[PDB]
Amino acid sequence: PRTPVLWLHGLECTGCSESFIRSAHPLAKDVVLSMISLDYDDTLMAAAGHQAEAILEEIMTKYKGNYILAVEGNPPLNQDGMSCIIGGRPFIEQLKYVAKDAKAIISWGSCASWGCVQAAKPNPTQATPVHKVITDKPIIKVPGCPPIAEVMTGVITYMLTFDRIPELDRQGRPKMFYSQRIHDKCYRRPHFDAGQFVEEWDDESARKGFCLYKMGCKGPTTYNACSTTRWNEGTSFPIQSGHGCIGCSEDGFWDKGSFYDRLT
Amino acid sequence: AYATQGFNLDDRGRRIVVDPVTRIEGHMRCEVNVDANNVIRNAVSTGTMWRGLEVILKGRDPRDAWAFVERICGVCTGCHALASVRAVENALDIRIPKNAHLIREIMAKTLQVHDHAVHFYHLHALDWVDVMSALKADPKRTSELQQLVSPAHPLSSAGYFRDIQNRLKRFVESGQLGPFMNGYWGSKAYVLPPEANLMAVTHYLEALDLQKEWVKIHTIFGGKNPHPNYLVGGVPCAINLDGSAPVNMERLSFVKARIDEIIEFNKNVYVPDVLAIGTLYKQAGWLYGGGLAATNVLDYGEYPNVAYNKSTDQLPGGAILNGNWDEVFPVDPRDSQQVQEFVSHSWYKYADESVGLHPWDGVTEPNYVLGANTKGTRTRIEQIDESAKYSWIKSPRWRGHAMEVGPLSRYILAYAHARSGNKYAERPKEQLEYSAQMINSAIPKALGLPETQYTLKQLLPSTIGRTLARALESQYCGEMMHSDWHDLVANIRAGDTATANVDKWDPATWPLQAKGVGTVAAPRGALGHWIRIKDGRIENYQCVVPTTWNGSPRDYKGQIGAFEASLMNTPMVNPEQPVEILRTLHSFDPCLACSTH
Ligand code: SF4
Ligand code: F3S
Ligand SMILES: [Cl-]
Ligand SMILES: [Cl-]
Ligand SMILES: [Cl-]
Ligand SMILES: [Mg+2]
Repeated sequence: PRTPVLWLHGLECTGCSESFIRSAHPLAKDVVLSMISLDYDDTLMAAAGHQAEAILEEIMTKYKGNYILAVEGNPPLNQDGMSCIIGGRPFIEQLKYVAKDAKAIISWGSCASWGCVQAAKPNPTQATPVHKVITDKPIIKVPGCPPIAEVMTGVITYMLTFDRIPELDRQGRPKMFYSQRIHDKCYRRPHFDAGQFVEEWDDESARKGFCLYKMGCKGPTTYNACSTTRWNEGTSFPIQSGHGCIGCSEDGFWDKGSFYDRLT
Repeated sequence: AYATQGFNLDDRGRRIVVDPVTRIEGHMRCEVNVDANNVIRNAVSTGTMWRGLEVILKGRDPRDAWAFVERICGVCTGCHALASVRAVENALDIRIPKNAHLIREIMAKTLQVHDHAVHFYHLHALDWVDVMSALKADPKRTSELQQLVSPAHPLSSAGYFRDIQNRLKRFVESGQLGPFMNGYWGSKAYVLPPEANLMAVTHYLEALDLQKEWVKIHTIFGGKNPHPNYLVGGVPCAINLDGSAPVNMERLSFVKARIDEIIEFNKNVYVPDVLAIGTLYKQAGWLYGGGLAATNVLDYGEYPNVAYNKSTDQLPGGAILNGNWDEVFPVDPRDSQQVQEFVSHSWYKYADESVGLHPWDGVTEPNYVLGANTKGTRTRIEQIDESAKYSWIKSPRWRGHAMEVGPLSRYILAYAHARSGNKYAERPKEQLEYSAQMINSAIPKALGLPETQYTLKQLLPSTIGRTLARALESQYCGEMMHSDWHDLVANIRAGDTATANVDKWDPATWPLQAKGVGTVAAPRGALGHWIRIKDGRIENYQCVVPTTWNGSPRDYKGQIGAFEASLMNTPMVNPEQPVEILRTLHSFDPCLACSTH
């Protein structure tokens, strides 16, 4: 008996779903076929419309208090909630309905965790993170835009193995993935420590992989596994490929000034 | 009832609602009316989301814009970043160095392949493939089919197919069907034999594992996928062969290896599957879904062999009207009389809603209001009123004409260009003629079916044709970036290692007022970003996105967009099972987050 996952989509870009299917260890194929029962997910599900809607009630009844609700994106509070319409009704109604009998709630990515891009000023839809709407359930935040593939599947793997939510920090993030700042283990840290910085794109310093702090790197204030776990089966991460961290796993990163403005 | 663009709209028949439309990106509602014989006589496309990126961008730094608009969509990840840096570079008269151009082209073509292949297998295939029928397939006959469909594909043994089938069997036998739950399996709308279903489902699983490899090209040059990093003035992935740097020769060799794998996948798995499935559905007579493709198609044109020289576009663009493939009109994204967006039937407001606005003059003020003939309430819609405002998608038109955009449009345009002497369109022409011969003659002969004599003019404007064009485009993009890689390495070894032009990085060097446009042939069609800069800040930023074109609601004149036109004149086997609706809508690869932004 595989644990049912009901994966809802609010206001989002679907980058979190895309990241999830990049996982190499475990393969998303193996997650879907052998680990969970992915019973609702707009991106991949066969059923549409009325047939899709009927799945929710069926799983919620049969697996009451024993399914995981995964939320990608977030609910808008402006436009009477109808800036995100599902089945002719506000997404917020679907969210609240499915949340009520969930064993656990995963807020995938910065959208569900904090608001992400749509919640940046002036937030025309009043997009609101899941934990501000669902206030009576345990929620795990898995921030990042999107989070690393293996972080997402790593959360699922822990939850299925132990039937527990992993240990969380004060912001609700799993300590197993978000205890380190990018800057802690960044391979460019020796350059930072030696005062060796890029000043302009493609200068001699950039060609020698010098630290990107003066180009706006937010690694010193951003908690994620990018410098160690890295991206796409450890191929690279933003800093290795030459762009500073933009702080994409941190609450409100879009409104902390230009990405190219250095920390003070 | 009224007639428009040769379609006889009639809303007096039985009303059918599909909400949510699944196996798309984002949120869509579709309503249709069917006649006494279950033929669609009316179709209504409703974009059911909005976030307001255009509003959010106001007052921000143009150099940061790419990252904001990249998050319009994580499926077509990076194409908005490309449009944005191009728009800013255009506004500020920045010419990027050759390596930055080639790296962007490689990234763009990587996205094309990944997006197209994942779309076909993981979003589209279940409209053509009955997974329950695959469970009844004979592994030996499946093996034999595989060798006829694609001789070169090495994963063909009877035992391999038996193993896959057995895993699917155990999965289904558990009673936890997951993504196959409540499917439309067994519908007469499914026509493939069991062996073709098993072959396709096997490739679905193969593609799921392989797609993660292709995007490692993005990871090398852009740090991560989804959402790789871009840069105004070039690319951040500085080059050093003898150094520590983001790009050295080993990293470039890695990219080449991924490109070569891509070429094999397209040639051995993806193109042959679409040709085979296309042939079988053609044999069943399912040539519905042409919509506007039979008349009006548009693309801005893309992939110039020589940077900044549009005459060398390898997917040459323009506009075709009235199904006249002998006259391609040039399209100018700067001309205020060409690309315009109406909101007459959209949840926005203009000063004057009888006119369309060019995106440099675009306006995005939300206006969620329902017509008086709506069934239900503002927060509980039963039947949307398409006589009023019914979508978060604006209505783009070209000189007032409703156009289809996408791979199919680009392939029709390529064919037209090649007929008129354009040698840059030679490869797409070759692909199309090859495909027609395979679909009409070679595959039927191989499978013991009668041969047909469809011309490209007859075959391409259809849901099959639209699906075919996407596969062919993936193949062509893989071939092109293989050449781009060679050009990149050659340029570097010649002594040019530059990756960024920083002459105008500092806002103090900018004109105090400026405007720019960046266009991209994104996976789903014609993408444009139009920017106005004032005193170093974003004054206006307007996006017109491919699904905005295709999924648009009706304009001031009541003309229908590509989605609505494509559903017209289509029989449904069972009006309560949206199999045909999904099959045709999915052939456009709808991205609703893109459409609305
Ligand atoms: S590149 Fe960024 S994370 Fe790495 S050492 Fe420099 S400031 Fe720290
Ligand atoms: S931008 Fe995001 S992906 Fe990692 S390196 Fe910074 S947290
Ligand atoms: Cl955020
Ligand atoms: Cl760099
Ligand atoms: Cl470019
Ligand atoms: Mg727009």
